[PDB]
Amino acid sequence: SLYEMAVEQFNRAASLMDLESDLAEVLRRPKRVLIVEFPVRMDDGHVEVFTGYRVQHNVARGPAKGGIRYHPDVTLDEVKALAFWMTWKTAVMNLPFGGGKGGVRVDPKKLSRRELERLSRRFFREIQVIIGPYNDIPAPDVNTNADVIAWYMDEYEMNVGHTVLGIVTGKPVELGGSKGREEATGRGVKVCAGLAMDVLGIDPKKATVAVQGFGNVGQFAALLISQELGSKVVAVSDSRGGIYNPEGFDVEELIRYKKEHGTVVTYPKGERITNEELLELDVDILVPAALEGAIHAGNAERIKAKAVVEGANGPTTPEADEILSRRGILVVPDILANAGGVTVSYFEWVQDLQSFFWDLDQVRNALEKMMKGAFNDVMKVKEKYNVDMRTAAYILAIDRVAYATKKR
Amino acid sequence: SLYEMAVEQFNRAASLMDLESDLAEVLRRPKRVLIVEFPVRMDDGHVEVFTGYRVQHNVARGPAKGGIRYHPDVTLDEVKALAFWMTWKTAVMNLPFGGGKGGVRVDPKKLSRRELERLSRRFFREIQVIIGPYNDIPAPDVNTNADVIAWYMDEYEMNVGHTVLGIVTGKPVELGGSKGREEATGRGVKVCAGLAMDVLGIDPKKATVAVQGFGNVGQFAALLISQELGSKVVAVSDSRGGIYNPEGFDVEELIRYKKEHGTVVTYPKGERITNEELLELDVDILVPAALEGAIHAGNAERIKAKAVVEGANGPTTPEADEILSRRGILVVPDILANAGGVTVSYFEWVQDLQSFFWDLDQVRNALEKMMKGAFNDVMKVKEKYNVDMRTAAYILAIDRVAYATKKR
Amino acid sequence: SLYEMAVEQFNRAASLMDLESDLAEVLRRPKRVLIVEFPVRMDDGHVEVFTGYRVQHNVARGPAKGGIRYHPDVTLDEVKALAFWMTWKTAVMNLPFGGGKGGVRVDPKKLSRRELERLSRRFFREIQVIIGPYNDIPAPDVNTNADVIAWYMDEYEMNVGHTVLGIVTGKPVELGGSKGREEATGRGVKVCAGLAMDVLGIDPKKATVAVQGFGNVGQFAALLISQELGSKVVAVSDSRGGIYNPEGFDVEELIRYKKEHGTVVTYPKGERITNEELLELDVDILVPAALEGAIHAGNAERIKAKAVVEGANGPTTPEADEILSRRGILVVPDILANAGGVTVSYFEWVQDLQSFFWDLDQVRNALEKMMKGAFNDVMKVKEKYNVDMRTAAYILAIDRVAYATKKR
Amino acid sequence: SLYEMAVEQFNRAASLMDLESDLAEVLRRPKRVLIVEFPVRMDDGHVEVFTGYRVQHNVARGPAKGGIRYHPDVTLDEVKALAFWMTWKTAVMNLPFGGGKGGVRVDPKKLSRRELERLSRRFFREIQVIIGPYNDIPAPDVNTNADVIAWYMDEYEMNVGHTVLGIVTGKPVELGGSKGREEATGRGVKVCAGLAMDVLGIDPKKATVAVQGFGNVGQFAALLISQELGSKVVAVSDSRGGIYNPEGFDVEELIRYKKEHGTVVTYPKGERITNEELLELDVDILVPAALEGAIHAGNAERIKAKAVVEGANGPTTPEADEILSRRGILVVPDILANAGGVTVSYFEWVQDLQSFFWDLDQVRNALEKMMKGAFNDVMKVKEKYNVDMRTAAYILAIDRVAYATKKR
Amino acid sequence: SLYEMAVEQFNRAASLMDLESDLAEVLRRPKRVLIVEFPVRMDDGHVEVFTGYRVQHNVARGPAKGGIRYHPDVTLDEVKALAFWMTWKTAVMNLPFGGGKGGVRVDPKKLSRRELERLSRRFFREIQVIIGPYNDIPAPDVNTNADVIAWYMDEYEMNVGHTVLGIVTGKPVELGGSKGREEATGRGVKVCAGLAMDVLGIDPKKATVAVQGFGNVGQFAALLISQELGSKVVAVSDSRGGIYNPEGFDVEELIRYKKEHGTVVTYPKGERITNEELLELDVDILVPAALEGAIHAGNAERIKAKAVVEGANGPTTPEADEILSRRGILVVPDILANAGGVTVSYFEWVQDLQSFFWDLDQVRNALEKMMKGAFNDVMKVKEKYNVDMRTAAYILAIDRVAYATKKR
Repeated sequence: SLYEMAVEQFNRAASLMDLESDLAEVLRRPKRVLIVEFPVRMDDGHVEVFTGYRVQHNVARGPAKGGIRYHPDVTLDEVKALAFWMTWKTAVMNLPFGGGKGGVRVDPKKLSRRELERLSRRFFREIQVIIGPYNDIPAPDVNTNADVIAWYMDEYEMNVGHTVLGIVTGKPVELGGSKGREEATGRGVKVCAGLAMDVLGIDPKKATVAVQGFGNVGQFAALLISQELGSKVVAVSDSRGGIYNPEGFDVEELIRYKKEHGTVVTYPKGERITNEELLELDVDILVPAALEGAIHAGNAERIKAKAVVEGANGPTTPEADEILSRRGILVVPDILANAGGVTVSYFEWVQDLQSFFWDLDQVRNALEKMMKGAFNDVMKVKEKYNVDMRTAAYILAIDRVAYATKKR
Repeated sequence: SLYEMAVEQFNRAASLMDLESDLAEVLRRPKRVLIVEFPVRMDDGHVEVFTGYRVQHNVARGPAKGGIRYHPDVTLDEVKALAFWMTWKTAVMNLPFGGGKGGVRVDPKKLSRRELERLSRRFFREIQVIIGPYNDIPAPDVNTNADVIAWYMDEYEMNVGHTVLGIVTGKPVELGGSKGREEATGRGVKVCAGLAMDVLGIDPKKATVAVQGFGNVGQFAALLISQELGSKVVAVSDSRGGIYNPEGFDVEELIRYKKEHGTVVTYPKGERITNEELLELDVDILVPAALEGAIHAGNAERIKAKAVVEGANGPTTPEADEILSRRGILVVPDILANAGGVTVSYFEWVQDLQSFFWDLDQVRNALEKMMKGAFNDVMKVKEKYNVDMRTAAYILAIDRVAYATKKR
Repeated sequence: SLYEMAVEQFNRAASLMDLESDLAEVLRRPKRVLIVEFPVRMDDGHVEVFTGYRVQHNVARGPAKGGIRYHPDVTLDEVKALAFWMTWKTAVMNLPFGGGKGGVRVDPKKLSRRELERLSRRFFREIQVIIGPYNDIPAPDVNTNADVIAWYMDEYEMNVGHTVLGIVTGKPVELGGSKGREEATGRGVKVCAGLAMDVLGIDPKKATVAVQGFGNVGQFAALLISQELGSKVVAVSDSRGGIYNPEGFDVEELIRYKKEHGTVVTYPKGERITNEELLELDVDILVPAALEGAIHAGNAERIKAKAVVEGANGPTTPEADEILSRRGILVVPDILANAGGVTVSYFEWVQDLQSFFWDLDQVRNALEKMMKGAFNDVMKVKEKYNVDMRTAAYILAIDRVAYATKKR
Repeated sequence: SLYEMAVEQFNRAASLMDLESDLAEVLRRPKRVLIVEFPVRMDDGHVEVFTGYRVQHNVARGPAKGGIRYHPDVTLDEVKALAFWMTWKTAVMNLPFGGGKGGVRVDPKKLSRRELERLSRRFFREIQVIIGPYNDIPAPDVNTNADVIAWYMDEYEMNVGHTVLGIVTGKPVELGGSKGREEATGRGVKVCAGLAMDVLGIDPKKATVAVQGFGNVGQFAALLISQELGSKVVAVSDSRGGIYNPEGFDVEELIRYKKEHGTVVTYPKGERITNEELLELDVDILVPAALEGAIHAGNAERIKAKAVVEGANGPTTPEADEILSRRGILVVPDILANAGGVTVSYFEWVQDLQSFFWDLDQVRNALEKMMKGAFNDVMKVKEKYNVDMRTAAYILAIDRVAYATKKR
Repeated sequence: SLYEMAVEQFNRAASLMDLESDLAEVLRRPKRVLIVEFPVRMDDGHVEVFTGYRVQHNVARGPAKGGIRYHPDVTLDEVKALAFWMTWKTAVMNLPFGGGKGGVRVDPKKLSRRELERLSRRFFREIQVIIGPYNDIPAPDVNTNADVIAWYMDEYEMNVGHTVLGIVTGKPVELGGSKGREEATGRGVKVCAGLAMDVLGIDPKKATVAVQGFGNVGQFAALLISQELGSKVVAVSDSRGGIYNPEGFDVEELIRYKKEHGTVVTYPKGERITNEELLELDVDILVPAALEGAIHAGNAERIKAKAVVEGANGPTTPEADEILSRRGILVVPDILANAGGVTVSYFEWVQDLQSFFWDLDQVRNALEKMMKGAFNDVMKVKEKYNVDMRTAAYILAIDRVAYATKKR
């Protein structure tokens, strides 16, 4: 099960540290799970009942924070697991937030804008009881965005009776959102890639990078690592293929091209290569920013990268983890690496609370400052236990939640 | 599954009546399901995490109403199913209530009064979000009583900030409870036994009754059917055996004896008989007030009773239903027959809302008035569809919930 | 101290019954004591700070209930004591109420209607935090009336935001009050006088009564005992003197006369006598409805009445108590006898909650029904302990508050 | 009385300034005084009733702010007095806060961690009515700390229903507290010492300091005055004795030693001296940071210090005041000098409101900025009335509270 | 009608831009209009009923923001219109606020301070339902000030139950107000005058300015344009006349004189001139900061200024607009130019929400920063449509409100 699989990873770090048996049990089970079955009037006039979930795992360190998923395959399990991760993800970044998540079993594609807006409202009204700007602050996830998130904000105000706007994050800038939301995640990855370059003693200008995937994270990660760090993005990949060029790409251009034509492949001035080939390139840093299992048992021994900065979720598998650490390859974990979003999300909530908004430069600095921190905080725990950065991160996280849980 | 099994029974009556396809779907799924994992400090000092559930099925006709279960085998499914029934149960009785239920996976026997009181509080605080005197009014179920219910009421007031006391039912009389709570269910069964006697044209004084089981329901049903109706309880049964006496028993005495000595068996002036034998006695009315399946395929053809007033839950099985109706034997369904409890529970909530308490005679009259009603309301629907009383009851119920669901 | 003096009386009955030591301590100390110092703009333009108290003694059995005192000598102590009594007073009557009281150190006489209204509001606003229709429901006491109580009700609504009217009792009938408020107390005394007559085996028609005092309680007690019971009020008394007439007075007339001319004395057809003389008359029932200590050590042995129904507060002293019981003279205690007011006050609150008002006949029947009850409930406890009715009453009271305190 | 004694000090400055008679009366009496008697289940199982007090003196300028005291000798009086001071203390610092205080008559030493946590909760629940993040924000006092304060915060959330964390101050950093809490008070004293040096024309490097006492305040005052100011701490004292060294101590070391061994005495490289001796040393600045009355009539004439920066409460007595001012010795009053705590407490509340936390440097700067200010604001009023700094501070305070009281 | 006249101006810009027909309709009508008739006890003792209005036009972008008017001629119409403007005014400044306004039909002059305070409270209580720190934040307008505004704040807290202070703006600094309130508007005008000097390519030191009017705005506009910008205020005007002096005035002195003697006229060292004459002076920038219609059809062709910065409301008429733009004379619109007030008001509310107050320099910088912004944002839209700045401003405003309205 998706959940049990997560609890396992937790249990591991739970041992490396002397964590009270019973205390670990409360950190394991989630505080609240709300499942709702609500009707929605479809455009054609017939009513359709939908299943929705909102899970508040842990709240010891603050109000639950986590996105909402619109997928036809979403399951209580999946949600629980994702909520579970949020708890630690936020903890490692050191944010006054807890961990939660939610979703509705629905395929947005077969629903009209009117129907979506409708479902989006009924949902938020159905789970209102459990949420609030000081209890649970939803956010966009798969198949949801600033548009859906704005309907949420609205529906809430209409019920609550006054402007809240701190009830959800990821809202359009003109409606209480924050600047730097888009580049968030990428900038985070960049900050990490640099820091790793440091621990590895590599020179950002002389370094070469390979980014797997070219979505939001991929693009910005490549863009900023290239511009601000000065490294050479020698290869990027699409959902189709990849392109090489030891001379270095011009991410700027590559982006436009990726926009114009469905993919980065076909792009001239680039030696076509496969995705699995990219993962094995001879580069300093490899940023897996696409699908899971990218780095697995099969290629674990082939990776020549000195550092693997996880831009996506679960890019590398447990087995690959072991192999990679054995070979002494630094692997900056996702909970830390691609937490740049959750971080800028905290800023949005903050900016909202005081109805005063910071400009880009600030959001940037703040983001980089906390990334650098988290990185180091994890680093220390790493040496203190001689474990891999991923485990170190879970320990640090499990630590903070426990202490808070204890002090209360 | 326990739930699916109930949905089936519903689907049946759902067909006999022209019920909008999509409307039925909403009546099928439950509105809210809340699952909580809360810690509790055990006497010895260690913390133990427990699982609790509160389910609000339908609320169209009023706030959810249903007890709380303390059992180590309780499961989401079981709760959902039980909640589901409450929806129709209250509906057939015509009470301004919805349907809900809840429970905690715990064995009260291995917990100290201090620990119980503790767990009971933490629970009620954990599900507070979903309940209220106008949202969900819990009540005692298996392994919970006026004592547990009073800790509930207290804990609530301490949080809410003022005396509520309508937050839960089944409280001690001296703390906002209602009179006639004990004899409630039994009196209900009595009222039905009598009414079944009328439509059948039998004379209450000349009639003879056989009550299977001798718990709360059995005793009072036997007691009141004997005293107020004037019928002759010719046989009653224990969890061990049964006793016959065509002359007629003195329920009054039989009760004391049942108290003094663990059972009714051994009781002098009574021809010992088996439980399965009792079911086949030659009496006018047979009140199965014990275990389920009592009347099944095997004995279905043997029952000589003209009327079977179900004092327990599911005494007679589906197959037996068919056979019994085929043979033309009136079978007053449980949802109606043993709903005298839920009914007196409604009055308690009422009395509480206005902090004014009625005396016995009132509670009685009110109870009897509504039973008589429901009975007839069901009777009508029966002729209107030429179905058996049980089905008639589910139709009447499914009808009321739909209308309300429609009007809203 | 006034308070300690009360605690003593309590401690006595607390012993006669096996009451857990620590449980008795909580029943001793009061839950809440709020003291406020608020300014008030006087007519002439200068501000004057006033001291006000609101004390919620016990609340186990319901929301605190008790009047507000406007006196220049009121002290925290006095209030505490009075609140303390309310707790038991309501408990013996069996009302879903707790015990509270309050007051403001001010002499209404030196204040203009405008200033009073002002002070009355500022006060109620200052103690709002502690009160509510379900927390603490003030009422009129010394130097406060339906007028002051109405300003209270208003000020509350203006703050709360909606019509409450269950926030205080003793309001004008046209503004949420109840009928039968005036005759309340007296009717109570009447009911008791009659009941005392029963246990004593005396005939209501043949009986003779002597009422000491002629205020609200005195008049109505005399009026109703005469009209409804048929007894012969042979003597009544003023703050000046008294009048005898073994033939029997016409309370109806006596009332008018008492209105026209400052006193009952001077009234023709009446043999003038002193107050202390009245107490010793040779009558069946003596209703001390005036000042305290009326029946003390000095005259204790002189009283020839078979029953003393306390219409006032503390008419007879402790020593007199002993002597009287020794001599076998039934003494219906005040907490029970003159509780007819608090009782009709409960009804007012009830009628308010459901915004539906009962007519006189109902209020009467309800009042008498509960009086009869309380009387008997006390009677039983009396035999169970072979103590005097006053003690029996405190036990019954202390019992109910303990049980509730325990169940919670 | 402790209270009347404070009112006297107030009355003095009340005269020096033309303060409306009646307006002064409202500033004299406290707005709210809540006294609670609550039970607590002791480990052994028996219940023990405790007495707690919460007093909101004045609120005109903001919500009441003040710590909670756990002592067996605490009395309503003591609390009132302390609350009274908070009102002016915050006023002189110019903080949007009012004045309040509270305490429970209990000896924490005879209670188990479990019992304490229990009592700590029950208390906070009992005084919830009167407090809130915008009404009254408690804080730690004598015998209470971040641990007790965190149980408070928790208990509140559980009742309120959502994360507050601005309900109390002095919480652990990881649970909503603020950085710089420890060094707070000391840094304040430091800032003053410097400002006085300024006014006295002394050079921070050439100056010599003597700190009486070595608790939190003493240590940090000594540490920072030494490191940041560059002065020479020539003597510090314990609850036992003191140590001299005109060469200058190494507070850094002295602290460790004070930790290792119960006292600073015994510490080598230090000429042992008595406490009363320290007070008379020939130094520029003397920081009485220990017990009250330290500087009294007896030694008043002996002090050779040019400036006395009160780090504790009431170190110097009224008589000593007169003498000291007569001799022309600058005496920075406590309300101003040791208010660095209340100040950092305001920041904690601020950081909480916007759920964004500042880092040390900020908390420091903010603290110093306001201290510098308050100092000067007081300085001005001093010249405008040619009174001593203590009186100047009370005037400035009484002024601000009056203006606000007036504008409203 | 005042309202319809405003709707027209809107409709104009509404066309220049492709704005959905129906969307424009919602932007046209105001969301809420509350009219109240409340009594007030007059000093002499008689009650007088008053009429009050509070109008929430649009709220899409935030809570309604707008002052309160005390005038005997105020009408629903006038308010609606004024509210309507606030909506766009805040929108162009880009403040998280909506649009609202209110007023009471009363002449303050005939009311005593006591009566005013009274009325001020009753009013605020009557419109409480519609306002809040997150719904509608009143502010001072004609005939209301920090004093009235403080009675508002108080009355609210007394009802709400806790300190708010974000409920209204324009409060006294010592009571939650902000610094820089007075110079606000003027500074804004200054910022604009400079920016215009820029687009026109004029040198701030060489430029000459003529300010019509000498109230708050006029004086400060003149003061700051002179001191900070270095331009030469060659003429200012009173409600009587004006004074010329090509050498340049000393606004500093001119202010004192205007204070001492009722007007600027009579002031030596100044060539007296008429108001209509001033408007035609040969200066670079003309700041109409007095009455409306100042620049109309009649003088439209006479104005020699290269830039007209509207310090007042509607100084120039529609016809004059056309003529002025035709002649190519830059006209910085009022909604932008004299919005410096609303802007600093936003800051006050912000500072209040986090109970942390900024110092002058901050308030200034923030103000100038946003003014510069709005100016440019408007400038862009101006070129994108080749319309006059006033229209550009309305488009920019109508745009932002629509987008928000759409996203929701």
